[PDB]
Amino acid sequence: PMRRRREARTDYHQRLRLLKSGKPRLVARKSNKHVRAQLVTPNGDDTLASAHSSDLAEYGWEPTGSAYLTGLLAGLRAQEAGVEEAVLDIGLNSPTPKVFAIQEGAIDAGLDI
Amino acid sequence: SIKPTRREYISGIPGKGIAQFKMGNNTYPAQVENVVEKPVQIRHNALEAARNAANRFVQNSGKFRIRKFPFHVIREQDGDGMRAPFGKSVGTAARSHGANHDFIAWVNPDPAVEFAWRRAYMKVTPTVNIDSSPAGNA
Amino acid sequence: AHKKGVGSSKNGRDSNPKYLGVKKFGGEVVKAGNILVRQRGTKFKAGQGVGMGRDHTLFALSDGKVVFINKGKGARFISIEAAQTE
Amino acid sequence: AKDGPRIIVKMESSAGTGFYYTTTKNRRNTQAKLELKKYDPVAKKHVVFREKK
Amino acid sequence: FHEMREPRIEKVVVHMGIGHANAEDILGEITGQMPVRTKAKRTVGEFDIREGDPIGAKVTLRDEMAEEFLQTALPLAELATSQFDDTGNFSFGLDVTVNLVRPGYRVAKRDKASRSIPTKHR
RNA sequence: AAUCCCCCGUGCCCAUAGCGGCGUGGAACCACCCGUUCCCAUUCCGAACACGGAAGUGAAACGCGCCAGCGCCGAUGGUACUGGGCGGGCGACCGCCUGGGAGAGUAGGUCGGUGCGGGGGAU
RNA sequence: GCUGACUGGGGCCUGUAGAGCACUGAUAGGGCUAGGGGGCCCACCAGCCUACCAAACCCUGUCAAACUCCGAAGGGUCCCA
RNA sequence: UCGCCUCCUAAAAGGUAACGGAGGCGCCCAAAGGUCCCCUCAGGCGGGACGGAAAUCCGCCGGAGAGCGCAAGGGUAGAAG
RNA sequence: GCGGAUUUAGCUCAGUUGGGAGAGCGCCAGACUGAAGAUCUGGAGGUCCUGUGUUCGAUCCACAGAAUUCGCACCA
Repeated sequence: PMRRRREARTDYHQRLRLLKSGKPRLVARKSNKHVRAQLVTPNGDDTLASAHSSDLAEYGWEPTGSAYLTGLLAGLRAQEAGVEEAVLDIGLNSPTPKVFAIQEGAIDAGLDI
Repeated sequence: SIKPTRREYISGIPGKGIAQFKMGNNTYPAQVENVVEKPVQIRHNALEAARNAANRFVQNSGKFRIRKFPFHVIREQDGDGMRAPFGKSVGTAARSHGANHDFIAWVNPDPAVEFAWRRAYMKVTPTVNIDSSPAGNA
Repeated sequence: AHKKGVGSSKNGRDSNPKYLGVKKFGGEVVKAGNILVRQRGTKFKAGQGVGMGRDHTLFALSDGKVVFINKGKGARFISIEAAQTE
Repeated sequence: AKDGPRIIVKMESSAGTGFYYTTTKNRRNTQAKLELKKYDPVAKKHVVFREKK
Repeated sequence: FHEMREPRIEKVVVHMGIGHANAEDILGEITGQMPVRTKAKRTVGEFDIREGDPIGAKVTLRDEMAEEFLQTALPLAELATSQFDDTGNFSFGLDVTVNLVRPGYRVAKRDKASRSIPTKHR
């Protein structure tokens, strides 16, 4: 096959799905413990720590809120940066109520999503 | 160097009906042997014969290993005259690639065999070269 | 009123695929590269493939057209240097 | 086209009468009388299209 | 680290499958993890040619529920030798197959670095 | 604050990263974990996807490190093929002159290297 | 009106000749092996052994225009001369 | 024997006859269509029901060799699936 | 050498989902007769040509290759 293909679980490709364009893989990356999200925007882009459950201490609000806010937040540190409308990257999972969470994160953030 | 149709389509994948590869015997040293240097769709039958010929003149030790095999085929006459050629098949042969490792007479000391191949030699069809391998023959 | 057998006798016919434009030539939102028609073009150039490496054709405008799995559904952009402020 | 009383019969549809129609080929094959899909008569836009003919 | 090797429930399968509609219902009552799996072939050894028929039934039960069963039914069984086999697994009754699980075990499912299960851990 | 260890998401380089063999690590990390009213969810169980949390643990998927068995890569000189130019056989074909010059064949090589960020860890 | 065959350079294509075996189909000496054998308890025995046929995997070996993990010789084309 | 689809032949762009090689088509599929959601093959090995080729399930191994309506070639699981 | 068609139980014959096969005649047992025969009783019997191939599977579908019988064949 190909590396990722003999392996599995992944679909980094639907990642590509978005890669086409629409601005940035506002990518939610999750490992229950926490979540951390970055921004891969086309052109061998980069990022800007917009959201992580450790850039501001792993509270104790667990999922629900945790994601709510860290999201809103990322959205904002970001607009500070100067973006506008970003594009949703389901790092993985079926936009799990968790992702859902990060998601409204950008949502309310204002982060157009 | 024209050749066969499609080895599953004209005439492709046989058993070239012949007379196998090893008769003769063992040993670690003396390479006693036969190779040639002509170029040709080595004559199935012909060959087969020649070869078993040698066998005939001998019977045992002295590697009568024989490194040849007819695997493609000739064609001609079957239908209306001379213009449009459908295709009758005959002649299974192999490209004797202008010299190469033909058939061996391998063993420590059994000139009986050597001569024998010789025989097989005179036999064969395109002149062929009579010879020795990596050390000589004994 | 019919056809026969045991007479393969059957020519075939034409086609005309290609590497039309070839890599690194005056780019022009046009039939990019071809070996597979109902193509779905892509961005600037391509270089993924069943061999490894990658292709850069120093020419870009909107986009080009591909070859179903041959060549390479471009996407790894390269608008090329000659694409800076006039 | 090639009128084939074979499982291949030409047919078209109407926009509730958005007015005229549009082009389709079909098969008794499965589902007989059945034939509904939506379109856009010169009439306004969209509309319920029944296909039978 | 004996804190390893020494086991922990990993897959028990209970079933049946006649070339044939509800017997599997009987299953149902017996357990709680359905198993509609099509069976095959093409000949008459039981008049089984229809190459394509729902006819294989398999109530998968690992751990938990499989515990309810290992318990409830382990009594009606009666052999306890032989029907023991190699890869650390065994089977008996009108369609029962269980699989031991030494600690190397799990590695085997990985799509990645799928270690060919070292016949020394299992 | 803008020096190195480290893990974490993670990106380029399509096996000099894969295999597997031993090993090391949990504080920190991560997973495994616990449990299942409600989100959402299995054509069957929330095994996977799941929501909510300690304790338990590094076993398992996991990260560096060691190992050449497989595996991958891979040269020098080196042969065939040949671009071109001219000679020898009625011959299938032989040869020479002038740039190009694969694989395979022993060296030998490798068990990643490298992007950006986030957590720490170095007053 | 320097834009042309051509030559130097530089990308970027083809993938015959060659060559090779893991894709495929050949194929020969061979070994492991199980299918047929085949000789032995007569033999539902499915137990025994073994010198003939074999599939398959292995080592030694080979051929291919409609095979190719390999890969030129060269021709192509844009541009720079 | 006259049209079209694939392969070789085309001497490596693209492209050439031949009464040269082989082989398919004058259909279909209202859902193999659109898109969103999830699945990761054949095959081999080992172990059990009705099963002693040839399933059903379970546990390993796997440049995908399965697969795609129909023919060849291309592709390619990241999937067309 | 070209064409068309054919090779099934001993013999003459039948089938186009292909899906899983006889028709009548022959052959062994049972009668009916003192007997045999004609005649009622039962039965037993097939690579559907060789090898392939497409096929879930096709002898009924395809491709070579045997024998079948038939057509054919001129021009000066």
